Amino acid sequence: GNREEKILNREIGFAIGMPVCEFDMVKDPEVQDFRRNILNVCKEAVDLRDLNSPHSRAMYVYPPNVESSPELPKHIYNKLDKGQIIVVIWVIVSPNNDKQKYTLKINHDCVPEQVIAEAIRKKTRSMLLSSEQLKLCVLEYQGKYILKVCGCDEYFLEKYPLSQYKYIRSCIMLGRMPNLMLMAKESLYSQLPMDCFTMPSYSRTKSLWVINSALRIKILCATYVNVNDKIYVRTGIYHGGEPLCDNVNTQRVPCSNPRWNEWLNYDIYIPDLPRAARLCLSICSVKKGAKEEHCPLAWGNINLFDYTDTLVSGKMALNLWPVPHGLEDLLNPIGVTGSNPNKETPCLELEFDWFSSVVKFPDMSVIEEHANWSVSREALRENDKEQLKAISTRDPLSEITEQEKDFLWSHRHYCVTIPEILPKLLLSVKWNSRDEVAQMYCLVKDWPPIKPEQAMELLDCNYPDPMVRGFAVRCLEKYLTDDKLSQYLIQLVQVLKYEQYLDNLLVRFLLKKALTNQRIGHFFFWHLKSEMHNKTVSQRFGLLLESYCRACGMYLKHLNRQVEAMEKLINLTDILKQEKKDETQKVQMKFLVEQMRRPDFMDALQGFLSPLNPAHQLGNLRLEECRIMSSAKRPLWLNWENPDIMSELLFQNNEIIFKNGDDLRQDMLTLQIIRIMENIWQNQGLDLRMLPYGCLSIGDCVGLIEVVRNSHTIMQIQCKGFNSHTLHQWLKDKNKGEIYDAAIDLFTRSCAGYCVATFILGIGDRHNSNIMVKDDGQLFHIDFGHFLDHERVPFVLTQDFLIVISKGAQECTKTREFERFQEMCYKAYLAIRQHANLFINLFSMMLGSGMPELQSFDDIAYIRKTLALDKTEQEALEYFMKQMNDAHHGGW
Amino acid sequence: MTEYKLVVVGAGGVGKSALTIQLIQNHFVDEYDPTIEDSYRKQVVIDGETCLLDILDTAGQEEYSAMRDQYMRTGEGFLCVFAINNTKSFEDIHHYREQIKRVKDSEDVPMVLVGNKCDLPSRTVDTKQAQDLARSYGIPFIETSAKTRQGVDDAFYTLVREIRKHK
Ligand SMILES: CC(C)(C)OC(=O)NCCOCCOc1ccccc1-c1nnc(Nc2ccc(CC(N)=O)cc2F)c2ccsc12
Ligand SMILES: Nc1nc2c(ncn2[C@@H]2O[C@H](COP(=O)(O)OP(=O)(O)NP(=O)(O)O)[C@@H](O)[C@H]2O)c(=O)[nH]1
Ligand SMILES: [Mg+2]
Ligand SMILES: [Mg+2]
Repeated sequence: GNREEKILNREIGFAIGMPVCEFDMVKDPEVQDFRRNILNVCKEAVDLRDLNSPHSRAMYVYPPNVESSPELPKHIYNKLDKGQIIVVIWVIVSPNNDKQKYTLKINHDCVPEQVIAEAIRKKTRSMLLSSEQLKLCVLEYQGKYILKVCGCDEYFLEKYPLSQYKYIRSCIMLGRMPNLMLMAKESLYSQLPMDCFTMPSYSRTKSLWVINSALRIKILCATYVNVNDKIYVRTGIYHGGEPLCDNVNTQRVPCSNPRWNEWLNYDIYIPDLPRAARLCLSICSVKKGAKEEHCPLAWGNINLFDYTDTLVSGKMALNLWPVPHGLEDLLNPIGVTGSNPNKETPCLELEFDWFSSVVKFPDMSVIEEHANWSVSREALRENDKEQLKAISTRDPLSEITEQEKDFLWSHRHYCVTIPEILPKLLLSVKWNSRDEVAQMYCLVKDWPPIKPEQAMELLDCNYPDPMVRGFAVRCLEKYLTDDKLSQYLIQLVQVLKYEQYLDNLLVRFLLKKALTNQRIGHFFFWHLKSEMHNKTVSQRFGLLLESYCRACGMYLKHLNRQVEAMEKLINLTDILKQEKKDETQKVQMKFLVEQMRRPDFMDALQGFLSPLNPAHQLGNLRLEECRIMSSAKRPLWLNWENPDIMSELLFQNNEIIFKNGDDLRQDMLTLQIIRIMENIWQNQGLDLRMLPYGCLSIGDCVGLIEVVRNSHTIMQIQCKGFNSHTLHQWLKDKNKGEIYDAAIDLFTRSCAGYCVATFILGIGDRHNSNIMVKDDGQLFHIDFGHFLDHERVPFVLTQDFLIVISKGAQECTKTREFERFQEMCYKAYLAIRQHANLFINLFSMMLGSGMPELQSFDDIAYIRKTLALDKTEQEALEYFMKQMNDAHHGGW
Repeated sequence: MTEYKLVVVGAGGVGKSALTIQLIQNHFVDEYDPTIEDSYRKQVVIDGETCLLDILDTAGQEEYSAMRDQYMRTGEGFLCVFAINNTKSFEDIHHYREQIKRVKDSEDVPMVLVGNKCDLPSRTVDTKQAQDLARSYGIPFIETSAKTRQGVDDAFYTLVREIRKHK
């Protein structure tokens, strides 16, 4: 009703792509209760921004892009001059905004304030007016300035060690000299917006175990079925992905008149239903001289309990979803719960048992008493201690036998000393037994915390119990840093689709961190916006996007500029394909420049933040440099202007590829894993440099790709003038002098990294157009279309690569340098094998995502074969010899 | 407005930073603070032509000799400064000129030879032996003193006029 709220409601509608008035039309009480109760998370987060204003606001808008640990590995410190770093400090003279500079040599331990204090002393010595300059200048002007990265909007606002900042860290590794800009604190605090957050206007019995009966569900009839034999419905009570009893069907009925009126009894007692028990049903069909074929037409899942802990009862009806791409079974238990909003779909009318009172799930006051009764009714070896620890180290997808499950459950009280055994102990619990679930609830209530990378396992599809997931969120709320949250943010968004209720504990943790870290909330916005087209998650993500847009502050205007800029690029590339897809690229460009010279498009594509990196400002669109690339789905090479006051000190033009036609979710996941593999290698001595370039899906098969400069394809180098010695001669010509061995070193190290990574992940077959080299010798791959299954080695090192590795010898297979190469491939392989538990989890958290290569755990099991998890560490290294020998036809 | 990219090179301790500080703020400094690479700028009218001076101070120590290839590529003119007391500064000033003539393949590049520390009443380098080196290089030669402002204006102004001749 407020005048300002009507404006904000329209601004949220543009950002999320749908009017917020549709949220008011929802009659579901779970939706309206979510819109209300989620608001206290906004108040707490806004109160955090205003706690130490204006510093707390600056930390929100410009959070420090810092590393995870201040400790530097050995090879990183050796690149420092006696433990010191040379930094270029720039300054802007006020009249004509032209820049002068100081170059300082300081220790890497220095905080940003100490770097400024060194720069203050450098100036005070030049001016011969001394007196006691330390009495005032060193302390009066110390806190009046802050350091800023030249070329982008990154500030050093917090007293971290300078080398811990990500920009300074890479400059040490890449040898470049950091260029920083001093600006006044008063100038930055004058740009900060006003926080005007107000509450929206819409902010103003029998126990389950006291019922002796079997679980039965009635199937009345089905409406709106499409004709092209006989059909039937197939149901099953699931606890996540594991069934609690045998799936039951209804007797076959011809599709002409689909009506059953048939009760379905299940092999489960009502008091034994767990908290997260779900009903998974689907409508299947059968199809003289040929074998009958069963095919699911539609599917739908139902929560046995609602968000008020009340057992569902009475007559009910739900509209079923279309079958996803190539289902393996007749049911879809991993699918989302709820009815299809599109009422023009097969509607199935059901009926549940109605008991005289409202049946609710017992509170933990009753569950605790039942556990003490079961543990008292039952009424310290050391050899078993060794076996228990041996089970903890098993990979998540390792086969746990029935004997080991019964062995884990007997020592469940001794498992608290080894807290990382919890995921194996939970999978050894009969969740269809209230006697075990009660005792397990008591163990989870007091279970010790574990590492964040371990707690994420308890958030995938295998652990649907709220008490299990509530423990995992508490471990993230205490141990998960903002750095690792940005890293694993793609996974943590997908596991929101596993929570059976909109108002859960994982969403309150992500929403609060998004409203506290603007860099977190930026990608948290795009990860949710990219799936609003998916009508299975449009309601969940839409309500969450609305609460974020209603509390993110002034950043909503910046997000709207990004949304409108992408909509223009989407509409243009759509009509480009819809009308000029067969026309020649020459006439495609003359159509492109006419649409881009339009006034409405010109200002819409200028003056906004880069979705790949919100610290990158995009200025004027250089039409002269924009072009349609020579790929299949007409990618757009877009060139922008960097409008920073010192753009030339970093890069003067920003190049981004806009793709419209290909799915970029697989490329995001592969690039995320490559970045972690490089982080694992660097954190223990291995200096293997990868290139996890930027990528971000912003919608249905549309996204952005970061452009890497000074890079050419090996086909583009071989055509410069199919000779194997053409590659080595170009690196020698591009790197002549004492920089030759450095370019050779950077090549073989980057070659070994992508050789081990592509084999373990099993990416698409590399060819002469998927392998690129930079000017300094750095090698990397592009176009990670597929992974996993389709023992194949994709990056087969040809003789062209083997020559430059050994610095161009007569026999590239027998060289002292080639022995150093495979020695790095052996260390990198065993390095990923130690952290193999983390990588298996990242794929299992992405199963809920609709990704073609990730459908079942059988796809994830491919990494168990390439890592040889069922073998010893000596056998696994000998398994990697299949790459150095069978694939290369000689080696090892 | 025209801008001139001047570079000041030389050995360590020859007083190449005090010459620039004496130009902008007319302040003389005695505390030897070794410089890595600082940049200054100040406009002034020369020969009736208002212009901008993009002065870049370099490092006299051989520790940061790797950065020489960069500022010797963007510099329009050069101000070769040697210490009159330090005989070595007059010796390795040859290595600076030949290194400039290597990056910039042109033999004739804008450059003037400056003899700082002339106020010190203990001259070690002959006053006339620098002209034959300046005549062999084909460049002017000025004797300057950062402590008394003597000729520090003319030495910088002569280099600005020297860049005008190389076009
Ligand atoms: C300590 C206080 C705050 C009293 O000193 C100032 O008021 N400083 C000047 C204003 O700059 C704004 C504030 O800058 C600073 C703030 C804190 C510490 C150091 C500086 C700083 N100062 N001067 C730098 N170069 C520089 C040389 C020569 C000239 C003079 C010229 N006509 O050529 C002008 C110049 F700018 C450089 C280069 C890199 S940092 C820096
Ligand atoms: N007597 C006298 N001393 C001078 C003169 N010019 C500089 N000095 C002195 O020489 C010393 C070094 O001067 P500075 O300008 O820092 O030398 P630089 O050539 O820049 N050294 P670097 O490049 O290694 O930093 C200081 O003690 C300074 O006072 C001059 O004309 N006369
Ligand atoms: Mg770029
Ligand atoms: Mg100096």
